[PDB]
Amino acid sequence: KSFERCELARTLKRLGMDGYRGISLANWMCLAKWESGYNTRATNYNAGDRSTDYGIFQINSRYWCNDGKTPGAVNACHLSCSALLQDNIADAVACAKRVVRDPQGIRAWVAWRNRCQNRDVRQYVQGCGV
Repeated sequence: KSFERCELARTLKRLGMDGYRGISLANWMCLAKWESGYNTRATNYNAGDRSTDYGIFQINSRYWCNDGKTPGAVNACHLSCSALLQDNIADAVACAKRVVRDPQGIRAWVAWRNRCQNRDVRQYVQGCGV
């Protein structure tokens, strides 16, 4: 499914993402926007390291979820990558929370560094009632 902007914003807020490890909801919105355009089925195969990015946050199979086909990979979120392709994003959120509990925090995603870091991200949550 493709979320509407404010629909996703409230969905993320209800899931406890607002200020999680110091990350504002607007930053999470900007991340989802640039990673998948708010789409839960988005996938990207990386031919170089044989990994795949899954779902709304485009989480990578090399370290975060298990898809059984990524060489020498681990599963830090302890989830089948299938859980990251559900319309209900609860599992994807729990995994994103896991990702930011690591040292880099929200910087784990290069897209956030490119499109959100040091940028005005207010626009992602304006008028959503969050």
